[PDB]
This record gives sequence, structure tokens and C-alpha cells, in this order.
Amino acid sequence: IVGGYTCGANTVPYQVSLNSGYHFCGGSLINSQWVVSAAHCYKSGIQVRLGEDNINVVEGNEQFISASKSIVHPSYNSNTLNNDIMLIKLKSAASLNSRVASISLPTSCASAGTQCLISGWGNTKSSGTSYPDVLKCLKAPILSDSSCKSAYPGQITSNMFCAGYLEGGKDSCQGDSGGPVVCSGKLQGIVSWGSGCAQKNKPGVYTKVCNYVSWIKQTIASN
Ligand SMILES: [Ca+2]
Repeated sequence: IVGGYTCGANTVPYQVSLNSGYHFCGGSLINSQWVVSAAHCYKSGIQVRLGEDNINVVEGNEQFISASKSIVHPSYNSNTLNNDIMLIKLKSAASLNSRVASISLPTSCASAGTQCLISGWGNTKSSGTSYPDVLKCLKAPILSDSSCKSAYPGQITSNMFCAGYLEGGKDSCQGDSGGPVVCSGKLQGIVSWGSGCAQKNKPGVYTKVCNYVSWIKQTIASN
């Protein structure tokens, strides 16, 4: 996250870290046994780490559970990143309390102007790299689809939305991928892509979760 602030330990209880020997992507806990992340974060041998603040220190609230299965969206296109969403089922259910909790899926899509919370352990610099050990947060508004398509001509589909600052300076970045974009207590987006990080007129693009609720619900019900 570039230009954000330190969230504070366990203040984002649905945030998960996907680990394959190291942290490589974020995700969101939607119920005790399922996590949603970005399809581009797919790989085999994933361990989901919940209750984390410092990913390099066991502080006491962590739950490390391996994934039993991953399901990438049937129409995921890795060249365009259209339908960039995946579901991960945990081998056992996590124990939910105040520091580890699930986030609700949305009943309606959010509108441009809505302020959201984006979090993750990704890069904090727009040029160069510096990866934080504790969770960073950023409050950003969803931008109009017109502004979004104008910043990324020929690249935004109906399954994507932009959120951020056209002026630059504040944005999600590499390492934040798969993480949550929560607006009014509902999961509205997943950190997907962008041109660089925090660059002027190149806001972050996010998977529009409201368009996948039926797929999520039907998949969980049958697996
Ligand atoms: Ca830790």
C-alpha cells in the first residue's frame, strides 16, 4: 500500500495472508472455511494465515490452515485479468472471534463516490521497494466508470472498477494483490491490477465482487 497508514493489530479481522513459504498475496475470509482472493494469485501449496498483524513474528492471534482446494473462476483470462477472482476452501474451519472474523458479501454494487478501506502487506514505495512487516491501510473512493475507462482505454470490463486518486500518491501495489476493498461493511473489491503504483492518472483496478455473488454462493454450497 503506498501512502497509507498502519492499520493497527487485528483491526481488519477478515484480512488473510496467503503463504507458500513466504507471503505472496492477500485474501478475505468470507466464512469459517472459505477465502476469496484474486485468480492471478493462484498456485499449489497455499497455507492461509489468519489473525496476522506482523507476518514475520508469531504474536499470538494467528491461525495457519492449509487449503484443501482452490477454484479459479471458470472465465478467468490471465491476459486481460477479466474475472480475476478465486475461492480457497480451508482444510478445517477457522475459529472466529473479534480479531478473526468474516466479511459479508454485498447485496448491491457500490457506486462511484463511495469511500472504501483497502489493506495489505504489499510494497509501500512507488519507485523502489520496501515491504512492511505489519498491515497497512488506505481509505480511497470508488471512481466513476468514465474516469476509469479514460485512464485505461480498451482495458476495463464490466467486472472491474477503479478506486483511488487520479493525482497519484496513494494506491495498493505489488503484494496487496488478492486483498480486500471493503465499503460500508461489505466486500466490494479484490486488489487486481494497475500500471505501476500510485502514478498520476493510473488508479488501481479492482475485481467487482457484486457480479460474482451467485457464483460464490453456489460454489460454496456444493464443495
Ligand atoms: Ca505474526
